Amino acid sequence: MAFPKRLEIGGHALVWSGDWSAAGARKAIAGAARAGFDYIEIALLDPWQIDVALTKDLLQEYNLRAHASLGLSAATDVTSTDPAIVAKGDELLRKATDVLYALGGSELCGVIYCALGKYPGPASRENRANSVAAMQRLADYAADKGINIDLEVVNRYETNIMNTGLEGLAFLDEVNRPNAFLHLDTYHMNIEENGMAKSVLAAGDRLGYVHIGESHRGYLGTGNVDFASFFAALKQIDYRGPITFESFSSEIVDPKLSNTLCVWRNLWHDSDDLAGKALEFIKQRL
Amino acid sequence: MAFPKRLEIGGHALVWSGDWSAAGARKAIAGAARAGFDYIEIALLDPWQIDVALTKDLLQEYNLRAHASLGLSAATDVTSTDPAIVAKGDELLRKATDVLYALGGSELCGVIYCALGKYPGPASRENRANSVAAMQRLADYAADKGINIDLEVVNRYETNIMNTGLEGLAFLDEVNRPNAFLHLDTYHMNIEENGMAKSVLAAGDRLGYVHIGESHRGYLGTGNVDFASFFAALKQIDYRGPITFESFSSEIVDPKLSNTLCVWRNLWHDSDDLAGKALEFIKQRLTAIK
Ligand SMILES: O=C(CO)[C@@H](O)[C@H](O)[C@H](O)CO
Ligand SMILES: O=C(CO)[C@@H](O)[C@H](O)[C@H](O)CO
Ligand SMILES: [Mn+2]
Ligand SMILES: [Mn+2]
Repeated sequence: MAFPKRLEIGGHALVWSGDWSAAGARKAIAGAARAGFDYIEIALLDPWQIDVALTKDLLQEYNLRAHASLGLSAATDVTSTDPAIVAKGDELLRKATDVLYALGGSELCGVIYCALGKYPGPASRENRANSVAAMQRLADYAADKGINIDLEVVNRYETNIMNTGLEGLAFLDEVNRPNAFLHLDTYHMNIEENGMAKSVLAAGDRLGYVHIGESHRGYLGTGNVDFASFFAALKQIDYRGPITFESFSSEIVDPKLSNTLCVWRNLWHDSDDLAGKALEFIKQRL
Repeated sequence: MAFPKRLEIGGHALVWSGDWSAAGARKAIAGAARAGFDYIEIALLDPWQIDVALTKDLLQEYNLRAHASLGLSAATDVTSTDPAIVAKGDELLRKATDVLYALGGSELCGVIYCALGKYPGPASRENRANSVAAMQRLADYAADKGINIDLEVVNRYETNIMNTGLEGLAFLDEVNRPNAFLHLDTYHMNIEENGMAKSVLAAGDRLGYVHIGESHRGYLGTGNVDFASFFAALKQIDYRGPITFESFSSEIVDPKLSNTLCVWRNLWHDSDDLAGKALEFIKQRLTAIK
């Protein structure tokens, strides 16, 4: 079975903090709460680094919910033809699920099905088969802990496995798990999709998670994304799931994410101004 | 001085051919000619590969003009803190210029100012200064051969040096050469620009070259690019320069370029259909009285 989802608006941690130190965690949770988000999305690329007790304390202090996203790396790539590397991926994904479970969360999303970043060539049948089997194992592990997994479709420079919602849905057909969902991100859609509606309408109840990012990943409404068409499509399918505002500036750097995402430019410096305008922007389109 | 530019529409070689063998050169030049393009843009990532005499004969046979684009690689990266790698870059750029000159061409464009692809971190002041100095030396070499150079602004995953038109213009001011121009590409703009007009309007006469690519680099008008604003901008600055249709499908693969551009998807397989529809699309928006 799937676990409950609700329409709720979140902020990604990199809007506020490049780390999850006591100070970094507080800055991000306080920032999301101040802006009036329902949840913070924690970037769990190293799930062993996060102090669960400290994080639970901060979420209670600020009356805030948490979901988690991550990308794997070459060392943890579940697409790998090296079985030791796939096993390191399974291990990281189980640890991320355990952290989310300890925080009382219900959603593990993002690039959980491969290494986030540049592949040297196209995926083989083996790469894909390895990824599908890894997401079956992860879905089954998460199901015991009341957690849905949401497979984020990202652009060609960030994966060779799935670059469109339609490809994502075909992948999910092969996974065939009730608690495995599609995750769409307007920034990635802006590059790869034939308009901003087709993949949402095709996905229907299988769309489990949404990222809102401008074309340049900066202030919403200052770039090229057709948000009107995207939000109309969400209304058509009566979408009732997480919507995270996601934005990257050289102002706030995570050394293990920011260089992978090639965030060379400062698109903003005022985290509170950006987040506050992002939430208002999203609520207006709902 | 700058060298003459004209409003002309071209097709990128990779629409037809992944190499420049006799058969490959003919397929691309015949293809560009059959679609009704004014010129072919030859990908010179390895300028020592080109049979110049064969290519000159083909361009004459089909009454077609040629421009050239390229990207450097790690071994030829003019941003490098290794002077030996910068020297290899200078040498490749000179050879590309020599090929274009022999073919009677006037435009060397694309990612001529760094290695095309993913950088592991942001560019240092030294990376940028090395690139600027290299583009000055290239501009001066090209100027003796009647050639303009056009620095192609590309997205964050393909360079760390310049990702917007506005960044391109500041870099170009540091180069300070009259035959050096900004080169904008709607595919890259779709990621990095605040709308499709700002950089064009800011560039004015400094815009020397244009690439037309859909958001996904497939059929024009099947993606997300606001071409209406882009072409409105070109009209407002009375743009008079090359406009190349550029498209990448796994159907046609240059091993030197296709994997760097992460072309994982086949968005087309009929070169003539893609190129014919692209020319129609571009012509309509150039004459579009709006
Ligand atoms: O869109 C992206 C990456 O481009 C993020 O959503 C990614 O999944 C990362 O894991 C965030 O933590
Ligand atoms: O836009 C691009 C690369 O994404 C091409 O135009 C590139 O500059 C190269 O010069 C092609 O040969
Ligand atoms: Mn995202
Ligand atoms: Mn281009």
